[PDB]
Amino acid sequence: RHGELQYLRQVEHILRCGFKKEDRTGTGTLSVFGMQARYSLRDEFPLLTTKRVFWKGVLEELLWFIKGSTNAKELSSKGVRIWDANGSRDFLDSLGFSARQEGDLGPVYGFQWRHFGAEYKDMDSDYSGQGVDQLQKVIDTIKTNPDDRRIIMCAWNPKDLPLMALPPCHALCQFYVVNGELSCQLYQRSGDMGLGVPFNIASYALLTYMIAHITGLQPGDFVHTLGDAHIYLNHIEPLKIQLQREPRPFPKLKILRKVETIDDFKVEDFQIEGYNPHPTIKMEMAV
Amino acid sequence: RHGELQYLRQVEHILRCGFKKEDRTGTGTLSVFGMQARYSLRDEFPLLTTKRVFWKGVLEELLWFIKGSTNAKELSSKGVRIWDANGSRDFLDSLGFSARQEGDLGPVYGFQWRHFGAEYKDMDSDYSGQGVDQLQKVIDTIKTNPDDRRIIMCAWNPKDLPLMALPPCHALCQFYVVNGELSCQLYQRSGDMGLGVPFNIASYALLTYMIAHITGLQPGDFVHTLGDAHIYLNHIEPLKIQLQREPRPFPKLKILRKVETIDDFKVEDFQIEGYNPHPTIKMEMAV
Ligand SMILES: *C1=[C@](F)([C]N2[C]([C][N]C3=[C][C]=C(C(=O)[N][C]([C][C]C([O])=O)C([O])=O)[C]=[C]3)[C][N]C3=C2C(=O)[N]C([N])=N3)C(=O)[N]C(=O)N1[C]1[C][C]([O])[C]([C]OP([O])([O])=O)O1
Ligand SMILES: CN1c2c(nc(N)[nH]c2=O)NC[C@@H]1CNc1ccc(C(=O)N[C@@H](CCC(=O)O)C(=O)O)cc1
Ligand SMILES: *c1c(F)c(=O)[nH]c(=O)n1[C@H]1C[C@H](O)[C@@H](COP(=O)(O)O)O1
Repeated sequence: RHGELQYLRQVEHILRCGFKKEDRTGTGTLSVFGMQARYSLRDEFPLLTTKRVFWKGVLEELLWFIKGSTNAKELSSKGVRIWDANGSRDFLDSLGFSARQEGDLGPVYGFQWRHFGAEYKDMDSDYSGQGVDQLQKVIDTIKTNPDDRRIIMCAWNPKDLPLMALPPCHALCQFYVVNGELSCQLYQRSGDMGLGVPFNIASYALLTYMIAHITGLQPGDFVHTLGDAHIYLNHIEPLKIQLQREPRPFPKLKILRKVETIDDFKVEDFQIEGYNPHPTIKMEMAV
Repeated sequence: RHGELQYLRQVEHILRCGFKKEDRTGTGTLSVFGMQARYSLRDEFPLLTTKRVFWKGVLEELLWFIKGSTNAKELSSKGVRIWDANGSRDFLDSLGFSARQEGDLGPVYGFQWRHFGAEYKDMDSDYSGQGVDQLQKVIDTIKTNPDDRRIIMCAWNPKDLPLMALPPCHALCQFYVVNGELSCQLYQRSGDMGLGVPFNIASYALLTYMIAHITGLQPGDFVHTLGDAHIYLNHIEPLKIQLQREPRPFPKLKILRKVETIDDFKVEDFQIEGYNPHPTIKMEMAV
């Protein structure tokens, strides 16, 4: 059956069997703890079709992670504004970060992926050669010892949490190789089913395609594991509309040239083919 | 119906559909990537019944983690020898720890859980007040903000990996509160289905009982998530024997006095009630 049906069944399960659970943002949710889905990456790319997903946002956000950036405004220069609210003067002030520049998210994904364990200063600092380049380590291990059971990139850093504008929603991922295929599992501690989760699915599928490309492997599965999987109260009616829509076959992702290192990928290297979504569904972000 | 059927079905699935995957130990495995099970902790305790599980081992190992120990000899002194092989002279030497005293596992679970980010020296150093006490922070957060979606204890420490005799198998866990119940999800990167996994299920169920007790909550679910779930080749025959056995109702776990802090729990504080396992099944550990 269509892989998108897993996402839709998760949404329906939360609507039907989820518990009312208040949250940080003051919005309110319906919530379930503990879910898992498996999205095949084999000649298909799991960009949801039951609404038009902002693929440019997914793509730019991942390249921004990869380059090690923790500056929301670097992403905003690309017309991708998704991290502006959590980097705003008001939001940073609400957390007591009145001294740092607007857009400075702290030692979040980019910094942990490429410099885990280095001493964070600000978003502009030069961290070259400092900390653990987990992303490069993952790639190197896949190339040289693919049976390894420790192929992990972890953005969760207990020491640095107090400095983060938002601790990583996508906390840890693990890679796996068998039969010439590269799979990835994400541990996502917290999943906004309406906004974040469709992005997260596409983002880690894309990352897996990227790493598969540079390691000469074929993409296998993306296994999506959720902790607190929730529907914000103001997404209930939009999601009930979405749930009635028939998925279209997933698109394909093409990489348009041979790229040798993870740092060399550019937006122009990717083409989504055969993407036929239902119309955009508006959903407001909980700050 | 019976929660143990999930474990048995996972084992059966790996036997039937798992792929042959070579491994670090040289033993070989049948392997699947990405599994999830949910063990209820409500008025019962998921200590497997299709073989007799070494409960004293589970209990002493967890208390050893909680006290921050990284010395296998301190666990061995309790009659629990399960960590001895990975702290042995030959094993340490194989990894390059030629000057390290036998028993010194490096900065593994106990250290990461109570002192994340501290500078490891050796297993006999005093780390009091150094690093992040993740376990106490989990407890405090459950008490002060049970809705929090960041209640995580993570042993995975990229910076410390090179010093570890064995990187954490149980890599990260997350706690969750709803309906007066405390639930726990474990992200286990690597699961030895025959030996480790039955211990891991009981261990995290036990930790959840302990924290629920301290925080005035009822145990909810233990959600078990696996990365590389595998059966060692020399466990195939023993597990096939196990698969022929019908589970008995799970036992209960009783806590025998009011305990106020996680560090005050002692072996004598616990009673497994109504445990009726099938006979012990011997399985050899892959070093
Ligand atoms: C988290 C995370 F990180 C995410 N996120 C971020 C941001 N992002 C975003 C934003 C916005 C958006 C939008 O808007 N979008 C679009 C539509 C859709 C499509 O198409 O796709 C447009 O606009 O167009 C997007 C994205 C940060 N923050 C946040 C987020 C989300 O999602 N949500 C919110 N509310 N916020 C990830 O990654 N994921 C997820 O899921 N996340 C979440 C979870 C929760 O809810 C939150 C956090 O909180 P805590 O409390 O848990 O910490 O988030
Ligand atoms: C999770 N661990 C683990 C590992 N290595 C492997 N291959 N598998 C594992 O599960 N290294 C580190 C740690 C060691 N834990 C363990 C846990 C149990 C046993 C074991 O031998 N248990 C037997 C008998 C124990 C007894 O009764 O004395 C059992 O039947 O459970 C060994 C190592
Ligand atoms: C290790 C443990 F410590 C544990 O708690 N549970 C486990 O299941 N294991 C297993 C997993 C694997 O068989 C070995 C560790 O080997 P690597 O994955 O590090 O090669 O022990």
